[PDB]
Amino acid sequence: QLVESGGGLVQAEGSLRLSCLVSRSNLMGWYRQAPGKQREFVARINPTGSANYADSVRGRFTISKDNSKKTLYLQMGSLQPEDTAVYYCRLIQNRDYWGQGTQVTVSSH
Amino acid sequence: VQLVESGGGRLSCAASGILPINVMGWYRSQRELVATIVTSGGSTAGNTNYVDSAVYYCNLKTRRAPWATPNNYWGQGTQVT
Amino acid sequence: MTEYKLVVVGAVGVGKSALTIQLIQEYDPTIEDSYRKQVVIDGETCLLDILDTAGQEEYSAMRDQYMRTGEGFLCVFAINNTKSFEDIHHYREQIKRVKDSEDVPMVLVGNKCDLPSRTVDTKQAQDLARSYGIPFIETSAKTRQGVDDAFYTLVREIR
Amino acid sequence: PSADVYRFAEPDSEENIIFEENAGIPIIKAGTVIKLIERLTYHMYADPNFVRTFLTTYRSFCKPQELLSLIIERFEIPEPSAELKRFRKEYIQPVQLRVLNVCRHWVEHHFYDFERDAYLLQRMEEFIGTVRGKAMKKWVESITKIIQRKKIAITFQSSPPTVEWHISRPGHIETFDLLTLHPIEIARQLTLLESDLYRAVQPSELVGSVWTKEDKEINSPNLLKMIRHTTNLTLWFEKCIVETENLEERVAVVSRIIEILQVFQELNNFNGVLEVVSAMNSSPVYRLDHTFEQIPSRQKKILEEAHELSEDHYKKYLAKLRSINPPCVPFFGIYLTNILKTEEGNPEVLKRHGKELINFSKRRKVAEITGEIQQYQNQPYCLRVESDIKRFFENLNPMGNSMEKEFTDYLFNKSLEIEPRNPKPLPRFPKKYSYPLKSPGVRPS
Repeated sequence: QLVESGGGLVQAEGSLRLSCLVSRSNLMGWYRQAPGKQREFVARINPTGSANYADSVRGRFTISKDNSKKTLYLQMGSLQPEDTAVYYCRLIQNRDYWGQGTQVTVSSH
Repeated sequence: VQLVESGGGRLSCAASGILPINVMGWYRSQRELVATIVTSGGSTAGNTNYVDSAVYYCNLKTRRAPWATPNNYWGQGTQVT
Repeated sequence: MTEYKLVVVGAVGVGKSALTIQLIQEYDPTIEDSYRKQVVIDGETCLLDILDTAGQEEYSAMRDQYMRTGEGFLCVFAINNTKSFEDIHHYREQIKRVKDSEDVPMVLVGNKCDLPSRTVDTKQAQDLARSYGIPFIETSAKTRQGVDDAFYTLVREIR
Repeated sequence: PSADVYRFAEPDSEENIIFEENAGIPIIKAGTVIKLIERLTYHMYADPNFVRTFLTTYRSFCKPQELLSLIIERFEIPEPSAELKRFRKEYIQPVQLRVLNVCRHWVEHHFYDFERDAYLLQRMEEFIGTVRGKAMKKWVESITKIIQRKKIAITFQSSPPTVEWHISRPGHIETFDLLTLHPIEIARQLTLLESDLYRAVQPSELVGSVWTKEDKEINSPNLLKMIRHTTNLTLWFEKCIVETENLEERVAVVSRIIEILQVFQELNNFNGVLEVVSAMNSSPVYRLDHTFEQIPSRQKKILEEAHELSEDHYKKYLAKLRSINPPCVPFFGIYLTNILKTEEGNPEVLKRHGKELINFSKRRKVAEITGEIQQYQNQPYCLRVESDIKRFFENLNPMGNSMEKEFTDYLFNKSLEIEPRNPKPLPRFPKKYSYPLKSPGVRPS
């Protein structure tokens, strides 16, 4: 089993969308590592109820999964400079399956 | 327990003498920490703690549960230059 | 002398307490001698420390604590009880999580409480035991047949 | 009398009754059921411990309606004049007077036999009607009163201490949680209801291992209620730890739980002490090395103490309980295993000479464990009920609507996310508690 990612680089106020391919009582989310700083939680979906977001990103980001297609998205909207980080995909079922983490750097133009 | 060094002056210090949590180390004047690794436990599964990298000693903190007071055992000494 | 701490897990009413008594043996379970036994397995003499908790099954949250104290496990089921055979993999899953390993020493023990007729084919049990990569031993309380065999074999997997 | 028109006459013998060894009052090891009744109603002396033990444990070898029949057979003495006068002052009188003492003890300490069987109660009132003779027409005045009394289904000795409050204000049930109630008042209130759960367990629910078979719910209801209570707090403690995703807030929750433990150990609530030790031992909680790394060393000792109780087949625990002085809430789980092992490692019918006897030595041992459970059930606790908090803990449903697998698995996945394995490094997580995380401490006034 593996975990994947799809994103890139874009300017401020953007709308970058991220993907994961997972290839049941589980929990999955996103984490980002800003350079020189500690790894950070951004958001999760415990399928039990709904999803939680990090305080940095309350109303700008949104998580989801198309159970039909083994995929998981973080929608990034109203982006800023501060969210420049490698962005990891992560699924805890009975093991911590992490992901390599696509880069996302945002400029102001 | 008994830690018995070898090689002389890559040192070596496995031991024998049961505890599910263990931090063996190299404590190398006035001695201080030079090296510690963790073997079999919780989150600190294989973490590795160095000082900044001379009579070397071998360490072993022994503990049954993450909240139990340890039992540290030292070596004999392996000074070299 | 080496000492082996063994934990008997299983569903209620498969006779895990019956199995332990019959290894050690009026029985009084207060005394210390009621759960330690000096035995000689394969020439080597050792001391079996046996943890059996039958009756505390409803204390479900306590299972992780007890299981942790031991280094081998008899995973017992009853042969007239099919549910208990099905419930066996859950104990193996739980024992693994706690010891923190995928190769914890365990043997699968199928007990004959003679009460209704057998409803678990020894085929199934072996087939199950083959997958987990562990020994399978069928025991009888009312006959001591293969009680000494389950326990000694567990000590062998530990070794 | 005759050996045929009165069966309780067959002389003693090594196929009728065996006594124990070791000094002037006999102790039965085994005996046929008839012999066992005879000794329960012996002319020469009364045996209160036999009567107590027998009425507690007979149902496993003689059904309650059989017992009543024997007890009447024992009462209908037949007649064989000078050394038949002794046969009234010394025999029939003591026997008949010792049947009626049975009936009084029976109908008064084991009345559940008659709750569950109206006809058994019928026969008894019939039988005590036939009782005449102004010698007992006063025992029957005592039994029939008892019967009627039984058909009719705080007074603190000293001053309780003042009821500690910490963040949550009285009357604000909606803010009640682990970190906002006062740690001293949590342990007090839990201990309060945990003791009341413990005290509710009737020996009808233990004898016969009946909590381990198909009708445990009909027969062992207050024991199960008591076990399910301590299972829920252990799980709540666990859910409170691993659902605190932030490392600093978690060390605050673990800290506050160890503090509760502390007051628990002060109150001699070994049940609640073990709720916490089990929590701390579960495979989600135990693996969080980073979180224990920051516990005040004085606290690590407090927990180390409690966990060592459990170690070595509960040796240190067993010691401490026999030393502490009530009030006290013991850990029930040990008596559960001792009662099963005892009933399953001793034969039901010791056989001798070719006939079965009833192993009453095995029954006596079970009775002793039951008795020991009761000695800790009589002294209550000098603490005041805070009914708002009692309702809060009464309602704890940490498992939600989840089955136990789903939830146990969830609790483990949660510990995985908040402290990952060696390679992947420790992420940092938002705070969820909005109040301050400083323990009010565990001292009163």
